[PDB]
Amino acid sequence: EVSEFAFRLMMAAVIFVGVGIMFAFAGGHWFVGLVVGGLVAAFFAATPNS
Amino acid sequence: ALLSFERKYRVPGGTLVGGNLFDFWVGPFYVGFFGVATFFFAALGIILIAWSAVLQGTWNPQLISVYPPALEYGLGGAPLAKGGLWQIITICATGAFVSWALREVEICRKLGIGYHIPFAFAFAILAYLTLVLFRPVMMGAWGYAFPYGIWTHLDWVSNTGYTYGNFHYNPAHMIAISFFFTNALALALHGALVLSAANPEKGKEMRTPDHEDTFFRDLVGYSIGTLGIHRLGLLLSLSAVFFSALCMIITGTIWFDQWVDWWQWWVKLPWWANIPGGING
Amino acid sequence: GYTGLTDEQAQELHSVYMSGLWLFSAVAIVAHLAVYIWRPWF
Amino acid sequence: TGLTDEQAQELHSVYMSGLWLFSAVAIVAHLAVYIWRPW
Amino acid sequence: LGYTGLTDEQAQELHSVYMSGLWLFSAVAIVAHLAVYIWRPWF
Amino acid sequence: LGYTGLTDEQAQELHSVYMSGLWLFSAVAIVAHLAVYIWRPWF
Amino acid sequence: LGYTGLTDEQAQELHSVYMSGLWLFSAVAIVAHLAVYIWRPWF
Amino acid sequence: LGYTGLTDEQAQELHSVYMSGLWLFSAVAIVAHLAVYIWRPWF
Amino acid sequence: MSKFYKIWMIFDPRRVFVAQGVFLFLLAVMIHLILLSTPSYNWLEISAAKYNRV
Amino acid sequence: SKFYKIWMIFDPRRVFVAQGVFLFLLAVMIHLILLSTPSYNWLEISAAKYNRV
Amino acid sequence: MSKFYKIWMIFDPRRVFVAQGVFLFLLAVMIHLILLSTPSYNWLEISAAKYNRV
Amino acid sequence: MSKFYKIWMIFDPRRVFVAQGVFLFLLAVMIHLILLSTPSYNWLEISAAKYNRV
Amino acid sequence: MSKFYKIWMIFDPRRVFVAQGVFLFLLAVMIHLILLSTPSYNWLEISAAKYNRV
Amino acid sequence: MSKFYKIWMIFDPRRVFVAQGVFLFLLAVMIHLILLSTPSYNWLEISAAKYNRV
Amino acid sequence: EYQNIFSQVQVRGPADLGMTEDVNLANRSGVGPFSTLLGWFGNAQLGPIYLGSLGVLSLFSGLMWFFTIGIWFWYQAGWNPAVFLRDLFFFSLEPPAPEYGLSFAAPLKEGGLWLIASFFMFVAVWSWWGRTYLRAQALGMGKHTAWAFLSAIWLWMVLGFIRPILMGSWSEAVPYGIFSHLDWTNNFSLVHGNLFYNPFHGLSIAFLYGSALLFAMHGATILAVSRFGGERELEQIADRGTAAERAALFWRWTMGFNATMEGIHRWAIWMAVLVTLTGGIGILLSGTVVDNWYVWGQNHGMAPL
Ligand SMILES: CCCCCCCCCCCCCCCCCC(=O)OC[C@H](COP(=O)([O-])OCC(O)COP(=O)([O-])OC[C@@H](COC(=O)CCCCCCCCCCCCCCCCC)OC(=O)CCCCCCCCCCCCCCCCC)OC(=O)CCCCCCCCCCCCCCCCC
Ligand code: BCL
Ligand SMILES: COC(C)(C)C/C=C/C(C)=C/C=C/C(C)=C/C=C/C(C)=C/C=C/C=C(C)/C=C/C=C(/C)CC/C=C(\C)CCC=C(C)C
Ligand SMILES: COC(C)(C)C/C=C/C(C)=C/C=C/C(C)=C/C=C/C(C)=C/C=C/C=C(C)/C=C/C=C(\C)CC/C=C(\C)CCC=C(C)C
Ligand SMILES: COC(C)(C)C/C=C/C(C)=C/C=C/C(C)=C/C=C/C(C)=C/C=C/C=C(C)/C=C/C=C(\C)CC/C=C(\C)CCC=C(C)C
Ligand SMILES: COC(C)(C)C/C=C/C(C)=C/C=C/C(C)=C/C=C/C(C)=C/C=C/C=C(C)/C=C/C=C(\C)CC/C=C(\C)CCC=C(C)C
Ligand SMILES: COC(C)(C)C/C=C/C(C)=C/C=C/C(C)=C/C=C/C(C)=C/C=C\C=C(C)\C=C\C=C(/C)CC/C=C(\C)CCC=C(C)C
Ligand SMILES: COC(C)(C)C\C=C/C(C)=C/C=C/C(C)=C/C=C/C(C)=C/C=C/C=C(C)/C=C/C=C(\C)CC/C=C(\C)CCC=C(C)C
Ligand SMILES: [Fe+2]
Repeated sequence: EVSEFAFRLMMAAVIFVGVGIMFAFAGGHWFVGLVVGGLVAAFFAATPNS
Repeated sequence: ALLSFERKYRVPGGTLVGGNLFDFWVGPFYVGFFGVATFFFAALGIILIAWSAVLQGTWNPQLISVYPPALEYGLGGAPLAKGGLWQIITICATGAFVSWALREVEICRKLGIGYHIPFAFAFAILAYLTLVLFRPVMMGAWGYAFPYGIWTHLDWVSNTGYTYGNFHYNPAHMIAISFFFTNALALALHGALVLSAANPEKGKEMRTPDHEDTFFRDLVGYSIGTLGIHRLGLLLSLSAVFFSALCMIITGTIWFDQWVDWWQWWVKLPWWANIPGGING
Repeated sequence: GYTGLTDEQAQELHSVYMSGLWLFSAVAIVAHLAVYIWRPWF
Repeated sequence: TGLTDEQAQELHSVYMSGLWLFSAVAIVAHLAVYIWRPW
Repeated sequence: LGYTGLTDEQAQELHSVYMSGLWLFSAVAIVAHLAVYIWRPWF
Repeated sequence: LGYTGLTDEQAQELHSVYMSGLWLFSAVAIVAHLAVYIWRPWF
Repeated sequence: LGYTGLTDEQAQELHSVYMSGLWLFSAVAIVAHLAVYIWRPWF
Repeated sequence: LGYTGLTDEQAQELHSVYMSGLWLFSAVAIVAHLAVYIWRPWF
Repeated sequence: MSKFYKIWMIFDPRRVFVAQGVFLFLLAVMIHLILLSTPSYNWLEISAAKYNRV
Repeated sequence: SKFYKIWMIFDPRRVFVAQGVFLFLLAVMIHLILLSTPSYNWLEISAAKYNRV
Repeated sequence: MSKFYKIWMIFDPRRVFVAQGVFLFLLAVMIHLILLSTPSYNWLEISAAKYNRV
Repeated sequence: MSKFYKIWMIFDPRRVFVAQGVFLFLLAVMIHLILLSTPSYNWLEISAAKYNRV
Repeated sequence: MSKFYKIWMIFDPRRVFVAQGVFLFLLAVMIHLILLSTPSYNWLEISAAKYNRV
Repeated sequence: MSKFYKIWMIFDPRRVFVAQGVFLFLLAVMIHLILLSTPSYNWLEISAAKYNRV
Repeated sequence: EYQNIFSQVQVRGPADLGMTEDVNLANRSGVGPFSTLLGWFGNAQLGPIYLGSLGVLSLFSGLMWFFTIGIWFWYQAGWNPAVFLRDLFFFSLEPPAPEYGLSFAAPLKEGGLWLIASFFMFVAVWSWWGRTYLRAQALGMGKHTAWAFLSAIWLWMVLGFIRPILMGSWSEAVPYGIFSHLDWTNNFSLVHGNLFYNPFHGLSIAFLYGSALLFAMHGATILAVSRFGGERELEQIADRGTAAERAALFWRWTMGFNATMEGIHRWAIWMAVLVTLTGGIGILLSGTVVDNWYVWGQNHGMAPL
């Protein structure tokens, strides 16, 4: 079995990559994508659902 | 031979390969299967270093150097006196390190402790393999590795760094240096604190962990604790080595220019790229 | 139910949530209509 | 295992209903796009 | 329900005053946008 | 209800004095902006 | 209400002394600005 | 107050000694500034 | 949507509402940034061009 | 053809969250690919149609 | 309005008010910085051009 | 309206006062620096130019 | 106004006085440094030029 | 002067005296270093110039 | 499977105010907030912090140093927040030019303000050292922290105060910048030949790698034997348990020799003070005694020649 923390980390990583590509396209720069994706991923991963 | 408490811990078990075979001690050392392997590889490497010194024509231990094959050989074999000995010694060094780690695992499971020490050692083995195997293999030749000499591998460090201008503009390099400096600071503070509690002013009783907690709470306003400080030391050391390995693996494979030029992406951000002031304007 | 929240509570919460979603969608629809009048994208 | 067979039946049924609704909207969208610009 | 502890009347009164504040803030924003649009329109 | 804990009659008086301070601060700000606009307008 | 343990009278006297100090400081600052403006006006 | 425990008389005497020290220090500072200004004015 | 409140008895409404608000704001900001990137729909440049504000 | 036992094996919340994230990310990447191509970039071809540029 | 008052049964007012204040301020700052970054609508530079401040 | 005072039963007044003071000072300093960095509204430079200080 | 004295029943006067002293000193030092960095209002260089000290 | 003595009913005189000593010494050293930094008012260099020391 | 890297359950009780050996309790503050993240890794409690006279001195001087450097950076940015953020890591306070030597006559824009900031920093660091000594003394402990900090101070003093005086110029000192002091170290190595061939540089690097090696080893060992309560080392010194015995036997069966629960800390403190001490010596030797370290190595059997 996998832990709830482990699931949060997997989904945080995929959300980080997704939102990063998303806002690197939206903004002109990859740094915008990195910042927005990392903030969203940190917020998602810091709040386990159990 | 034995420590005053050692006898009850020497019991027949915990091996990985073999059984009662190789399950004995030689003096203080434990010599299992991987003890034999480690000894063989280490002795072979040391004799080959001495024979390379014979070939090179020097007996000064600070001038002995074993050079990797030239770039014209690529990732193939080389003549023994022209890079083959370096390759053999590299194989021996890798074998010695991996057998040392496996021997440590055997000792860990004979004593009933966790395997934190072999894991930590494996981090260093991976840094060595990054410098000697992974980066040369990606870069295409064994000649991008470093030579086995006391002052010539420092020449390798200098030349490799100055290929990319000033090397401490590499970002992962900056992270690794910060971790190394922080680790040395933490080690000094930790050793000093434990000693000061165990060795108080003359004629005083030993201090307690409460006194240590109070000392750092008085000093900086926070105490991380004993478990906390040991976790911090392990992670600081491992993160330093991990980020050094990263900064080297990205150096000749993804990056090719001066790193000070890499730092221009922040300056050329569109919303302040052209504001006329400061240093870059 | 993982949350333990009962059927009637779920029905009432869903009704209010649907009303809010409809209000949001109505505002978005009128915004799109105004922008399409201003500058069609088709 | 926290769910029972009845609960699994009901959850799967509602989920398939929603999935078919989503697929219907996707069908009409794809048809509109194909009419607008065939590929 | 028992997530926060506010009863029905408290939630209703809190929402009423919150909506008063929201409408005041929105009205100030509307006046600001009207002034800016008179000064230099974006449409 | 008072989560931090203040009677409604304590809250009313605290808000009255807070409004007094806010209005004084904002009036000083209006005078400063009027002076700057007369000296050097930005519209 | 009195989060600091000061009553109304202690607070009133404290504020009187603080007001006196503030007005003294402000008078000195005003005179300094008047002297500098006569010496070199910035408007 | 209870903040420090000094009485009114102790505080008054302490302030008298402190003010004597301050006025001595300020007198020396004024004499030094007068000397420097006669020697090399900065205005 | 014959019976969709089952997701409300499965999911805790506070967490769902937080995630939904964050997601909606991000989606709106993204679409706005995409429109601002394209010169055809950059309404600030459109307004500047049609009023000769250079 | 039962297929309902996936709710037995996995927690339904994990299944819902994973599939929602995947579906949204996939749709967004498809839209980005469409915008990247000179054709099907509906904003650019809308500009060309109405002579916006 | 209709039934929205019940959102406060769910969300704690302190958390909501703090997050709302931070969000509104950051949104206002972002819109202002976007307007300053365009050569048009940069109210400081266009007033300088209008009154010939340079 | 007329019942905003209840905000003080939601927020601790001293925390709000500290945050408000810090916020106001930082905002004021940021605006003053923005006006100093602009060649216009740099009051020191325009006063120097008007009075021929250089 | 007349009712401000009640700020002292919220804030500890000792902490307020220490923060206020630090704030005032840092503000004054910053303003003096800003004036010194400016070619004009550098009173030392102004006196050097007026009296031909260099 | 008027009633400022009550400050000593609020503050521990030890802390006040230590803070004054530290502040006054640091400020005096800073001003002296600033004066040495200016080519004028550097009493050593101008005494050297006026007596032809160098 | 639990590796004891992160806590899996976290418990909170009343805050611990600390010991009262002879500390002046009026100079302490209250306890701060608890933090759950720090609780995951270590202790959750923040504070109370001691702040006495030496603390006021250190805070004032360090605040003035930080403020002086920051105001200079703001001047370089042109008082522009955007330029300040953009060219942060590029601003620097430079020391006086080489023409001024050790004199204090350099202008404020050239090197005087660097001198002011350096005075503030000197006072701050020496008062902080005094604070560490006095905080150790108040609780009755030994002063090991003070002497290790003195080693670090020795390297800092050589870099910023002692070597510029021996070289006779303030321009030899380090600038206050992020990239600027990095460029300073690179130029220092280039001007003095090759700092790789400074032998005390080599010793300092040996002891830095040794600190990393030793304290990975020691953290891993304590985590490995913490199933026996090994992290409570102060009582493993007083009452040796199976944890200390197993640690000693691991390292004795591995590398032939071991330590105690206290001797390992002696090893640790010395391994770190040695990196900083040898570094100070090697920097003091550069330029004053050896102007070209590669030629020194050639003359001393370290380079092929
Ligand atoms: C011929 C040449 C070769 C020379 C040597 C050759 C001789 C043969 C070999 C000798 C080697 C012996 C090594 C063993 C020492 C271990 C002793 C020990 O650890 O425990 C005992 C003892 C305390 O043991 P304890 O059981 O824990 O006590 C508990 C107490 O109850 C309660 O605690 P406490 O309050 O009593 O104090 C606890 C502390 C106490 O120990 C101390 O008190 C140390 C005092 C500070 C170091 C002295 C330098 C400070 C400057 C002088 C001004 C102060 C002097 C007066 C000190 C006050 C003492 C009352 O104990 C410690 O463990 C601290 C360990 C870390 C000390 C690191 C100090 C580095 C400072 C950096 C100075 C840099 C400036 C100059 C650099 C060099 C210049 C080129 O500690 C010491 O004695 C420390 C000795 C300090 C050595 C100083 C370093 C020498 C550096 C030379 C480098 C090589 C030169 C190459 C360059 C040449 C250039 C030309
Ligand atoms: C091109 C660059 C040059 C070079 C140039 C230099 C120079 C120049 C120096 C070093 C120094 C060192 N170098 Mg070298 N170095 C090179 C290559 C290397 C390599 C490598 C693998 O290539 C390595 C591992 C090293 C490693 C080392 C370290 C062992 C050593 C620094 C110790 C330390 O902790 O300093 C950092 C610690 C300090 C400076 C001490 C600070 C203590 C004070 C008290 C702190 C005050 C903080 C202030 C108050 C903070 C406020 C903070 C807030 C409170 C948060 N160098 C090449 C050849 N290196 C130093 C040394 O000693 O050399 C002999 C040195 O000066
Ligand atoms: C590059 O790609 C581009 C950007 C061009 C296009 C790609 C696009 C995509 C992938 C767009 C996705 C759009 C989506 C997926 C939109 C879905 C939007 C949603 C999910 C909207 C729901 C809005 C619902 C809202 C505001 C609900 C408001 C509800 C409000 C009060 C009700 C609160 C609930 C309550 C009150 C009851 C109280 C409690 C009890 C116990 C009764
Ligand atoms: C880059 O963007 C630029 C810079 C271009 C522009 C962007 C700008 C923004 C986003 C600006 C933000 C403007 C805002 C939103 C400003 C906030 C203004 C406010 C709301 C200020 C509050 C003023 C209130 C003040 C000073 C309060 C005075 C209050 C008092 C003294 C209160 C007294 C309280 C008391 C005494 C204790 C009494 C206790 C009892 C029990 C009676
Ligand atoms: C870059 O931006 C630039 C620098 C260009 C411009 C930006 C500028 C700003 C943002 C300037 C802000 C200026 C401000 C915000 C100034 C506030 C100044 C104040 C608030 C001054 C207070 C003066 C009050 C003073 C000295 C206190 C007098 C207090 C007293 C003696 C204390 C007595 C009180 C007592 C003793 C205790 C009584 C005890 C009993 C028992 C009754
Ligand atoms: C870039 O910035 C530059 C440097 C250019 C300009 C910036 C400038 C500023 C911001 C300057 C501000 C300077 C200030 C703020 C000066 C304040 C000076 C003061 C207020 C000094 C007070 C000195 C008081 C002194 C010496 C008195 C100490 C008194 C004593 C020992 C008297 C003893 C009192 C006693 C003993 C109590 C015993 C009695 C009993 C009953 C126990
Ligand atoms: C908005 O932001 C504000 C303005 C509020 C503050 C932000 C500020 C910034 C951006 C601060 C920048 C801090 C930095 C970037 C500091 C760099 C510190 C570094 C990295 C120093 C690096 C090496 C420094 C070394 C070795 C210094 C050695 C210094 C010495 C021993 C002190 C020597 C003392 C002596 C020279 C001069 C003797 C003269 C007298 C009168 C004793
Ligand atoms: C270029 O375009 C970019 C890329 C920048 C982005 C484009 C667009 C977007 C995405 C814009 C976002 C617009 C939004 C979504 C704005 C949100 C606006 C809101 C939601 C404003 C709410 C204003 C409400 C306000 C001020 C209410 C404050 C309420 C109060 C005073 C009343 C509270 C008083 C009380 C509660 C006491 C409670 C009673 C008791 C008994 C405890
Ligand atoms: Fe330890």
